[PDB]
Amino acid sequence: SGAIYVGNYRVVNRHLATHNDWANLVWEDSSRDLLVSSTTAQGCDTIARCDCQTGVYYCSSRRKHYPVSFSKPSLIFVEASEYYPARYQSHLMLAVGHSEPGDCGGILRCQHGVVGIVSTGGNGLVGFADVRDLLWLDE
Ligand SMILES: Cn1ncc2c(NC(=O)N3CCC[C@H](C(N)=O)C3)cccc21
Ligand SMILES: [Zn+2]
Repeated sequence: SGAIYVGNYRVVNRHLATHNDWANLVWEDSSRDLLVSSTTAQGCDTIARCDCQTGVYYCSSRRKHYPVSFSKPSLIFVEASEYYPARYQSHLMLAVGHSEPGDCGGILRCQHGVVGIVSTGGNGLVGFADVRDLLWLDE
C-alpha cells in the first residue's frame, strides 16, 4: 500500500484505489496501473522533473529503503493477475530489488523528488510506475 500526496491530488495504484478514490476521480489509466483522485487537504510531496535512473525506494515487506538503478519508462509485458488480464503496461521502469505484491504503492525518490510508485515485481525484480511526465500534478 501507499500513495503520493501532491497539491490537491492523491496518486495511487489503480488496482488498490478505494471507493472514495473512484468517487473523487481526476484521471485513471489501466495501461499504467495509475489513478489520481482529488483531496481537500494540501499534500506533503514534490514530484521530480528529471531523467534520473538511480534512486531509493521504500520496501514495506522489509521495512527498509533500498538504492536502485532502474530502466527508462517503457512498455513492458506483465503477466495476468487477479486485477488485470495479460497485457503491456506502459511508463514502467524495472530494477533489481526485492518486492512482494503488498509492496505496491511504495515511493521511489531521487534527489529531485518523487519519481514513481511500486507497481510490479518478480524474482529479484521490482517495477515502478513513473509519474514524472504528469506535469499537471504541480498545478
Ligand atoms: C513478486 N510479485 N509478484 C507480483 C508482484 C507485484 N504486482 C502484483 O501483485 N500485481 C497484481 C496487481 C497488478 C500489478 C500490475 N501492475 O499489473 C501486478 C508487485 C510487487 C511484487 C510482485
Ligand atoms: Zn531526479
